[PDB]
Amino acid sequence: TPVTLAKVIKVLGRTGSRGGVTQVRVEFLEDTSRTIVRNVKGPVRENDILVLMESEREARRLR
Amino acid sequence: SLVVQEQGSFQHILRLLNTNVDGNIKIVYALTTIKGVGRRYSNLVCKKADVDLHKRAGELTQEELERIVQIMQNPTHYKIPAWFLNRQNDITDGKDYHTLANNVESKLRDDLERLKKIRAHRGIRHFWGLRVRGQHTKTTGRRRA
Amino acid sequence: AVPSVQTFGKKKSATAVAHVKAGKGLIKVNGSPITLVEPEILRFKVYEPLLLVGLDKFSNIDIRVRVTGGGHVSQVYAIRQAIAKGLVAYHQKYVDEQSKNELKKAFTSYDRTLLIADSRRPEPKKFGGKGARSRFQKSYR
Amino acid sequence: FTPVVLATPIPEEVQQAQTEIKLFNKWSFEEVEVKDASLVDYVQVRQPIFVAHTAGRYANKRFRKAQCPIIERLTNSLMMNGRNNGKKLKAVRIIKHTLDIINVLTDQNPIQVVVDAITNTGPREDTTRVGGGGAARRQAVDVSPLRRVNQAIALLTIGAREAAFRNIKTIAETLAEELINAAKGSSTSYAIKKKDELERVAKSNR
Amino acid sequence: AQHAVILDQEKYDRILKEVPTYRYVSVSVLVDRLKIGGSLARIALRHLEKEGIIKPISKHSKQAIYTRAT
Amino acid sequence: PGVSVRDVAAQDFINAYASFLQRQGKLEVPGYVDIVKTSSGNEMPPQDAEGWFYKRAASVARHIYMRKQVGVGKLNKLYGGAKSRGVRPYKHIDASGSINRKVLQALEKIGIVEISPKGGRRISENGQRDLDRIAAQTLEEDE
RNA sequence: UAAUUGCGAUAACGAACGAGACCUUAACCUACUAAAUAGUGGUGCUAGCAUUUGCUGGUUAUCCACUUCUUAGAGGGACUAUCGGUUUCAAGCCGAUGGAAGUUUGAGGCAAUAACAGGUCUGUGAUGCCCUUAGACGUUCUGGGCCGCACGCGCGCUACACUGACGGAGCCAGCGAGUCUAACCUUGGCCGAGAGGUCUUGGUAAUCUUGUGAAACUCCGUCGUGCUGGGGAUAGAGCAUUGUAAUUAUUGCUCUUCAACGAGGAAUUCCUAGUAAGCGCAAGUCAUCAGCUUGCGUUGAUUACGUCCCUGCCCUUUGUACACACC
Repeated sequence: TPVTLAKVIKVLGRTGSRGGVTQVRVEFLEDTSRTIVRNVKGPVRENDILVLMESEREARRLR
Repeated sequence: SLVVQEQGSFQHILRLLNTNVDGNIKIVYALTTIKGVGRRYSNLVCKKADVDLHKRAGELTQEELERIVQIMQNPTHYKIPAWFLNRQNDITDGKDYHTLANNVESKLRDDLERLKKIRAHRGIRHFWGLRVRGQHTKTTGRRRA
Repeated sequence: AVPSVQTFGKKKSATAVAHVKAGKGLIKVNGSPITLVEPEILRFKVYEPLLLVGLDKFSNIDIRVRVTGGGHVSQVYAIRQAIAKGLVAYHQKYVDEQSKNELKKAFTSYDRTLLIADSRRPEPKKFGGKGARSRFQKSYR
Repeated sequence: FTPVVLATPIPEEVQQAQTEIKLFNKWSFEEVEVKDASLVDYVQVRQPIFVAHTAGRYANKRFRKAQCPIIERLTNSLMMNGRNNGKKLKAVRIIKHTLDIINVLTDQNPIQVVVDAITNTGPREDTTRVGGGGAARRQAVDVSPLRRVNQAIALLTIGAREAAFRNIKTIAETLAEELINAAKGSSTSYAIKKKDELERVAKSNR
Repeated sequence: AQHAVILDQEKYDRILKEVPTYRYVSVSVLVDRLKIGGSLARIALRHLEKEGIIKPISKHSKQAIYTRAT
Repeated sequence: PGVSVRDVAAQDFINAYASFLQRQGKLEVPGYVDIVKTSSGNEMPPQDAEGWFYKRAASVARHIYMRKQVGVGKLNKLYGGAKSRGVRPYKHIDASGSINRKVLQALEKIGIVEISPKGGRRISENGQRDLDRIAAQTLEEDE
């Protein structure tokens, strides 16, 4: 079970056709100041711990 | 509250009045499976010929069961109110009748026959195989508590 | 002559009306000892005002409530509210303020509409539908 | 732990818990830590409650839904199907019964077990269907802690319900079974099965 | 017809034996092993309560609930 | 179908009495009782069978107790089942009022209740001192 | 910004309607005005089950005291109020504080200009032209029919079963409505399994019906997985009511047939809070009949709090061989 943490520092906005998915700037304690643009399904604010399966990803703007 | 025991005298799936009384269930309901007896009537019968109503149908003496049978066949002279019977008042002899067993269906057919013979409208509907009650004609019929 | 106060509690259309005075302890309702009440599950709701602050402060007083309107849960909510408000008001008049403040803060932190009433009230039904926002089904074909 | 006398009789069996620190009737909100990372916000436990009724308004602002007590949320989730819409009393009753059942099997705090089940059963990854306009697949995304909680509760309640439906086991029993199974990686539970399904199907997008 | 309704003889003895070995007991558990029907399950449960053996943390009908003697 | 038991010992409050009313040897059964549905919108008779009338006696004793003064029509309204016709869900509908009347007529005889001004019927001071005191003595015994 | 709402910019300048404002209603006034047609408390007469003084009535009479609840009248009250952020730092927006109320506080009513050859001559002694006018499509009496049908399509409301259905012990409401030149709403006592019948009584109504002690649901017992017991159709037989008249059964009850049905392809309807959903209740038609609607409460969820992809709407730019306007 490879698991990684992710604290949300900013939320760029709603994305996708239906708009039930949000672009989020996640950042974790395992080496701070290293960031990803991740897509989140549910409702998200500042200081929300997300459970990541993989670190190396780049969630790009849905079309 | 208290657990009984008993032995191999228990006889499930016994029969009475051309029909099989179902074992391993309460006696009232077991009776109810008979054509011509339903729930309320069965309960009444049980109350009259005093069976222990918690006890199942597969137990109990044959003399008792024949008392029940006697009651079922001969209700009005065993002090049963005479508003309770299914074919109440009747249209031949002019006395109350609880039609029972497979005879009820036969009796029903006889009624349905006499109607057609008479040539009442309802009889004609029956003959045609139509919704006989004069109700709004698009039916199935159901279902609340 | 004797010291006493009276307050109320609301929920939907349920209305509870309390009476408090200086006595021996007695706390009862409509047609109930406060242990029994109804509905056993909810029961503990009626204690909430008594327990959160502490039962020790219901030694010298005598509370008694009567209610009208609503349903069971609603009634319970009303009665508990009445018990609360009646207590705090009693403290306010016949005891010092600091105690009342302590009581409030104990309650208001927990607040299940404990002091203050529930401000939601039934929205009306409108035509072309069984309920308020609900509407009937349409065909096209 | 000092008792107290009063004119009306309040039983000492009941009065004990009332006098001492606050708790669900018998079972306590004390101890009962948040097990997993995340849900240190979106699971309650403190503030405590006597019974899980607490008829306020939660889905109103946006995330006060989170600060609603998790047991009450569970109760709410249990309360549905139309036939069983409203009847919160039934739900709370069955919650209590579930807790009892979870105390009987395995011992320990049943609230803690429930918490564990919640923490496990939320699918850490989840996907959704992109538009396209003809033929498109599931696109891989992350899921929120609140959303994780929501799905956890939903899935447990639904699986428990279906399991009960037309089986001699009551909701109290089936739900309890689901919980106890869901505490660890049992996998025979419905919730965890669904989670697995959601994860494998997610993992089939890279 | 799954049955297991009437007690017979040896099945009562078996119940007497195997009840205290369980952690949890209810009407569902005492029908789960194709044992006694609902009526008897209830009756027998009440009996086992009466005659030591199982300790109630119970409440009401429909959902009955007892535990082992400890 | 019925009213006012939510509070105290719903079943036990009116069970130790039920056998005690038989114990008294004063009760006065209709005769056609115990072969009856108890309501127009019901389906079965009670499962107590050798009893039930004694439950409904203390329940009517409780009814006269309840408040001020009570009548026949009110009792019909109360113990009335509500009637299930076809689709027509469960519209509130009167009871087997005759039974309640019979119960009243019994209770009046036993020295518990009497006919009041403003119509209706009211509890006596001598009345329930002995009747439901022994049944609720179980609550006094446990206490 | 819900909004041609504003802030601003500026060959425009001031203006009018619509929106908003306004009206009713929903909630907060332990302040004013009071109230036996609304309550509560104290004193003479009650303490009979959980009671020692639940709460109740004894108590239209026992007199007094009161207005928190209940009713209204008059006013106050919320203005995004205070704090923080955020923005040419402006209009505004997001969070926090208090607050009964902080989504224009919710809900409605009212709702512009120009249209459609939308519906209605079966609401109208509203009417044009046409038709008919005493074997009259006029008016009226007798008897049918509009209910002719296991449905070819459309809406509609109980619990497919153990968060169940029973047997009881179940169960607090709120809109209403109500007799006169008569027979409406029925309390009360008797009889009746029953529906009902009867003798009367109260009421032109915050007083009497009527705390419409409604239903779902709280508590124990009865089944417990089985087109069975769960609950009482389709067909028969009787007994009631309403009405000149019930027959192609008006309704209601009673017993016998026993059925909430095996979670409903493709498809498509409504839904974001006291809502959806559950559940009854009254009124509207009414002699009688509700499953119809119109309101009312009761229990009370999940899930967003977003987007323009589908279905459409508004504006601006543009393109147009269209203008009965992309059918």
